[PDB]
Amino acid sequence: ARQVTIIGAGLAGTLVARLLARNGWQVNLFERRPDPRIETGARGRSINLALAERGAHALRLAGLEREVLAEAVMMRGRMVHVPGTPPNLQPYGRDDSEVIWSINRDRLNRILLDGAEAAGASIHFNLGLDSVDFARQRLTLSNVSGERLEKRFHLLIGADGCNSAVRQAMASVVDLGEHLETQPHGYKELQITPEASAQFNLEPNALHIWPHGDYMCIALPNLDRSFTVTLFLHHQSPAAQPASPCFAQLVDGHAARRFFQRQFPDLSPMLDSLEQDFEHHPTGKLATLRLTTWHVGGQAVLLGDAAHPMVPFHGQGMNCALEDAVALAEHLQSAADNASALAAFTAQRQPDALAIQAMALENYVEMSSKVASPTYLLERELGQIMAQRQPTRFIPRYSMVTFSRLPYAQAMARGQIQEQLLKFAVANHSDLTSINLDAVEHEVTRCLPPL
Ligand SMILES: Cc1cc2nc3c(=O)[nH]c(=O)nc-3n(C[C@H](O)[C@H](O)[C@H](O)COP(=O)(O)OP(=O)(O)OC[C@H]3O[C@@H](n4cnc5c(N)ncnc54)[C@H](O)[C@@H]3O)c2cc1C
Ligand SMILES: Nc1ccccc1C(=O)C[C@H](N)C(=O)O
Repeated sequence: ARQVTIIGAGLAGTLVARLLARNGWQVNLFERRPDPRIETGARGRSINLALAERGAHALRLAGLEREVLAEAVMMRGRMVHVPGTPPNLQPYGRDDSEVIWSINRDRLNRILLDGAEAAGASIHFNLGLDSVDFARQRLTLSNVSGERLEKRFHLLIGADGCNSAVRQAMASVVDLGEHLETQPHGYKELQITPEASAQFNLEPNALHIWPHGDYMCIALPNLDRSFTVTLFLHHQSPAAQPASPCFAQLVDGHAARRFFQRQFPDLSPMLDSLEQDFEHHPTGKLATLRLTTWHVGGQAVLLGDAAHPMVPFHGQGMNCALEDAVALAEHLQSAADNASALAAFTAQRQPDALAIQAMALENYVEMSSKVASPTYLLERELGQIMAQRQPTRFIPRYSMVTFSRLPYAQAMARGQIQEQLLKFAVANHSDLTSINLDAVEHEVTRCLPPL
């Protein structure tokens, strides 16, 4: 009676499992990793994520928001660390009282798994999808230890991440028209201990950034006052500058230390285990991957990172994946057949995914310049003034993405109109006093309707 098989008990897969099982679907969820709810003496290396209104609202629909927020650290603003000034807290939003939540990935995953099982989903861990035969609707799963399993499916949901095996298998039965846009930046995950964070008075209730042009660090807080730090830096040196910093040069921990002490002097002292973490934590790859479609008939569909890998510079990948899960469950529950459901899900979500993929790419330059043209600065100055005058019409794209549930595609479209307005108003002006705010405001209401 309405059967579904989900590959990937990650963020999207576990949430859609709950929503469907809730609705009376027979749900089986297969996961390559062990069950994180089985307590061990290990301590999780806390990947932590920014949870925004979008993501929170998706959890709210599933009745899990309260539980997740109880284990999330409130970030009331962005702490920018740049040389020559003390830490600069930029309160989020307008009233200076919007927030973003920092949630440990594993804690969130545990809560979602309990939610799925509570709803009736059956979860099987330590089983990795190897292949799919779409003519027989058969799956082949394996473990590096315990071995081989063949299973039929009725409907298959690929929630199996940026390297989706389901996506790989689908490419045969439909042209996905995939295009990968590789990212010159890699990333490295590092840690600040509770001890060091207190010693240097690092603010727990904020998102911290250390901008440095073509490379940067960010840090998100944990409940225990530790911070998870991410370094974004080129894999290799580029043609135009063959000796600029990159991972290729940082051949060991001592090299990494030299790099931090020079380029991030206030951060380095806080990274006690920099050498170890650097050598034992693998260097991550970033990329944007776009598909023309996310489903094969009514047989299988992709969502979350499986459907739309994006660069992490907007902190929205998880948020988008949770939104996807809600949308997929809604379509599966209102459709003439599964094929129509999957096509309608794709038509709804694919434009939104394209929009956040593009917006995330652009968000990099915003975070990490702190070298900005006076034109860019004047544009920002003007945009804040416009938001003040017309709070209902002019909403900074970042706020639309982060603090509202307006569809990504709409946020991009309005952001584009706002961008045009500002640039034409600011062009060939040295400063703000030459700008006629009245003329500019007139254009905001002309070109920008209320939501
Ligand atoms: C450095 C970095 C920082 C980020 N920061 C943020 C942020 O601040 N905010 C935000 O919203 N997003 C952030 N993201 C992105 C976010 O992590 C993802 O978009 C999100 O995890 C996608 O969720 P998902 O369910 O689609 O995929 P995943 O969470 O990756 O889950 C897929 C699940 O796939 C299982 N799986 C994989 N292959 C198989 C297989 N073959 N067989 C069975 N199971 C398999 C995976 O093991 C896992 O259990 C960040 C990403 C990176 C890299
Ligand atoms: N939270 C993150 C995690 C990892 C990488 C980037 C971010 C961000 O950039 C989010 C922030 N809202 C920003 O765009 O300025």
